Amino acid sequence: LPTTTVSLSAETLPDVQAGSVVLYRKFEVGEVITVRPRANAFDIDLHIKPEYRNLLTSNSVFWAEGGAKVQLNGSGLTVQASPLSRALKGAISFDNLSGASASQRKGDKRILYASETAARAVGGQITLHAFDAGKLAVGMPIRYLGIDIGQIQTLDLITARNEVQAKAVLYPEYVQTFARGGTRFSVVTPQISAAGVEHLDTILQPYINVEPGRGNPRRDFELQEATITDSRYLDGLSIIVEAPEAGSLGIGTPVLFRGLEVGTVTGMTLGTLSDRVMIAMRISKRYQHLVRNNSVFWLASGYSLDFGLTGGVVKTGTFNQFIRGGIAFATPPGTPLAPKAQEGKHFLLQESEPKEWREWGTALPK
Amino acid sequence: LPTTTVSLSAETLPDVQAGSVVLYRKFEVGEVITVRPRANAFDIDLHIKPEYRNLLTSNSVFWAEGGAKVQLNGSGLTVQASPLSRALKGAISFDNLSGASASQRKGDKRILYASETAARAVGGQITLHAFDAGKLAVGMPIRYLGIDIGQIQTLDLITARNEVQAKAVLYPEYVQTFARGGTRFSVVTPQISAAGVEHLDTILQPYINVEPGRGNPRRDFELQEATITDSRYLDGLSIIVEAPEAGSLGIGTPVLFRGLEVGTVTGMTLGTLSDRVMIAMRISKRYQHLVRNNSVFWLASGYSLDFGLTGGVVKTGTFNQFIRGGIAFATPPGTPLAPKAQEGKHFLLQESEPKEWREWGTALPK
Repeated sequence: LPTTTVSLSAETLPDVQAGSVVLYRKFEVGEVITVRPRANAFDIDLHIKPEYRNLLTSNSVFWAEGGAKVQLNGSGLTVQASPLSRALKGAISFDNLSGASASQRKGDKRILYASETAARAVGGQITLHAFDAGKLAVGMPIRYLGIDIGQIQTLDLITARNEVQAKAVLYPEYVQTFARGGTRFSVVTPQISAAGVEHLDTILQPYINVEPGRGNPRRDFELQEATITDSRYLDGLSIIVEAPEAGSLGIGTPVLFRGLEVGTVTGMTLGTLSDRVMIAMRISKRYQHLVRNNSVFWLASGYSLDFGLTGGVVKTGTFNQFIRGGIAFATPPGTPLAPKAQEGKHFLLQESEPKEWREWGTALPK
Repeated sequence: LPTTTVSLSAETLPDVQAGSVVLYRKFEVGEVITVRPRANAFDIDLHIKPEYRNLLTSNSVFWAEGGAKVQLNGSGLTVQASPLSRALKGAISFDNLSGASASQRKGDKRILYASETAARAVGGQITLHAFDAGKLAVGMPIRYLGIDIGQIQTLDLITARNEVQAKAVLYPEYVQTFARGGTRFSVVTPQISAAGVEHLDTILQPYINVEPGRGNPRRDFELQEATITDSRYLDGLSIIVEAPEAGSLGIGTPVLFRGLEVGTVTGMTLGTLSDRVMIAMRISKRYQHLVRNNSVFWLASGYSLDFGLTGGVVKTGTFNQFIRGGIAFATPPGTPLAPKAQEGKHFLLQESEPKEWREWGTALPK
């Protein structure tokens, strides 16, 4: 009987027997010897060949792969039964991960995770409180600008507090950047309507989008409904326009200057005294020089058709403001240009769309 | 010929035969001896090894394994055939469930369930009365906030009472929270329209949504058409507005304050004297302090175009109130603020949309 190089441990051993092949992520380097239950878990004894024992380091993670799989995707039809023992008794893969052996490996032994993802789920652990786990799933990736930052580990249903606590994890090189005071998460869902489709990849692979923030390390967040997808306006002038009613505005609605997209709406609070919606926006740092201290903001949301007694021409356009209610810019004329707007600046939505706007032509140098 | 440890019983024999391995939830602890029918039910005799005969307790459920594991995710079709040494041999599995063996595994013998899920279906049994079983199916999950609470077990067609009695089951940890006076169930269906899609995961995997309630143990409910999906507004102020006509309102239409969703509409009854539709609402516990005792509610449903004599501008916006007719708040100004509204409070839908609302600016501290 071969000597046990390493001994794993797992409740509900994931389809492994005596004789399952142990392969270094693509290449057989050992074999499973014995499987013995102890109290309520199982000891799984591996035997790495002596000329490959160097591949087994301290920060190694093991996971089961099962038998043959016939994955069919864009890469053609890839069959995976390359060793006869994998397709007959199962397999156990392993790899060397940087950042493992932190708080889950010491004291008894390593753990044979049931899948490949569950082994990769290493790093700082956060807690995502959500109101409905219908959009969530175990192992769902957490992404920033399309790159995976971490994943969801569990989905608990707390019933006293009627919410779902989803424990996630951020990979160790992102736990410092994210997991700060003001980061926000939200499940990206497909958007199929008459006015176009987007996020069609989230039909079969939904993910969680993240928007970072500055502040104290939090490690305990709340899943939101929407989030700015791209970081085009992450840096840049943050300002706040006050409106007596939010209405057609939402997160991500564009902020327009002369009809070009300049910034987006990031949040719609309700103010301390609940009498004004504090619409928080982020003007791009490329157009930060346009937000002067006397700029007037107005609501370019939907169509505003004209009217005339003897004659009134009507205008339609095709603006996405009828799809996502935009906010519009203006700078009134004057030779001593008002100073640039600071960060903590509060404007007021002028519901009137100043009629002499198009003939202003205020010079705004960079 | 080994000795028979436990005798089973199953209908529609699931591809197991003499020699099939009995594995302890993944670990082989015995084998099937013989498969015989006696009157109409296949008896199936097992033989657990003597060192594992303690793992077979009173609350142990058996189920037939087998079959591939197709998995349609973002990386392809990915059919899996994890075992082969046992796949071509057949394998029934078993495990000890906390709360099993209530009134069904005792008296004659256990039952070999055709799949793993049907075996786990243990707990308190409820009866859902439906009007159309076209949306339901045996084994369909019952979810609360997305976590499975139980599942459907049967689908009977009572012809006397022209309805369908669908016996379900709630897992023993949730049979106390639900199975109360005010819980309501409803099948969640895909909604694909020009206004957008949602619940696209119910195309291949529908479920039944639950909203808990406070009341006496019921154990006998009726399936409904709509339910509040998330528990964002479960805890919170639940008030009632009276209207001469419901019309555009329905379960789930938002309750708006300055245009922000603050609550939802949870029910539309008709009242004792059938002359006033009683729209039941739930204001969130976060914005509960806004519902003052003198607040005026109005109907922000659809679009309402203007009409002017000398100069009249028409507005369209982009409101989802044209999709889900919203109800809006207002609090008239006053220095001795009226007290906060209690739970059983009855307002009146003032259809006029108070004209000077946007200039009220009532300070509502928290």
